[PDB]
Amino acid sequence: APPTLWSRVTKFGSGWGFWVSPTVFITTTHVVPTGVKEFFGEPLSSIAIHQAGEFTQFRFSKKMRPDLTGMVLEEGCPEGTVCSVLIKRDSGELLPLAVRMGAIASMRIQGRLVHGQSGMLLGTIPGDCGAPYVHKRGNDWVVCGVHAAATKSGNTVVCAVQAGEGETALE
Amino acid sequence: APPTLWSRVTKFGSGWGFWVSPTVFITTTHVVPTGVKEFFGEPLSSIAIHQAGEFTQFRFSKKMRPDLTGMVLEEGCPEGTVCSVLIKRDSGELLPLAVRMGAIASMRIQGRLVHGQSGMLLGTIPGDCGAPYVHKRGNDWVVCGVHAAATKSGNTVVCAVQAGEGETALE
Ligand SMILES: [Cl-]
Ligand SMILES: [Cl-]
Ligand SMILES: [Mg+2]
Ligand SMILES: [Mg+2]
Repeated sequence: APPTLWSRVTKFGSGWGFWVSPTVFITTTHVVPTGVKEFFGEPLSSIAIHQAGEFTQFRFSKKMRPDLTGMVLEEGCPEGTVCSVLIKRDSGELLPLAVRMGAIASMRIQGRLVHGQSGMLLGTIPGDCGAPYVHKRGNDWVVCGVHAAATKSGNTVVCAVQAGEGETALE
Repeated sequence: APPTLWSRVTKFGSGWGFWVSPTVFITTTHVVPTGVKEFFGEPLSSIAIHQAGEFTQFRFSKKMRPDLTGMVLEEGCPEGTVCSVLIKRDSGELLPLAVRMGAIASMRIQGRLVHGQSGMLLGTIPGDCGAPYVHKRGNDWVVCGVHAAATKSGNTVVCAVQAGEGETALE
């Protein structure tokens, strides 16, 4: 993952977010700060907030990261796809974790129903929630989810994915 | 998978079941015939029926398959384990399907909450529900689930697993 791709990973609330484009920001729902009246200096009313389960997407009415190109955001990825979780730590440390993705489905995790995709790490911490799952397609990168959960032990993680009905996912 | 292992796969209700031992039979809950007053000629009262979600286990008070040895039944298997789904078709055809197992979790599938493990086929049909997921450990085979679901397209399947709390599963 190149420097510019990492610059998209942003500290947000109790976790992190990812700039898909100059105006689009995605993150995990449970890290989004409520009680606030604005995000990155933009009033809530000037933002289109779409939240589906643990997947949250913000569309600002103003270019927040005009330096970035738009990049492709898909709903999860095919079974077996080896992604990379672009985890940033508060210290600044980068911890890219390779993971082979599994099935997409709605899973009951810690009481809440999470629509995402699990995967097997090839460790994560609570504060990592929001980190983007990415993978390379040709010479460009694609983001397909945001870190939403991990098992206590073992090597299982889950990235929440955007809403969407498909035949490849467990409905 | 040897002949004796396949002889454990038994037609049951709208699907199939698996003889773990002379007295233990496991199958998928939604294939179990209700309204009946007995199973394999044994009155319901003489059977200990344990059903947890889509996982059902029968313990008969009498040896039904005294020809079989007991074999190991575990709750799912480690991420990445390549299992084999011992699918039998009504015609008699054997269709062993290789699948690399994924995460264990409670998934909302077709309205119902299924506690199982998904996997990627390396196709199944409704009537296959109940087929055992098995894998070889040393010189012996181990069963760790029963077919409970499959995606419309793609290569995703799910085997229901017995109840049990663990740190490697998404709780
Ligand atoms: Cl950066
Ligand atoms: Cl047989
Ligand atoms: Mg997986
Ligand atoms: Mg899988």
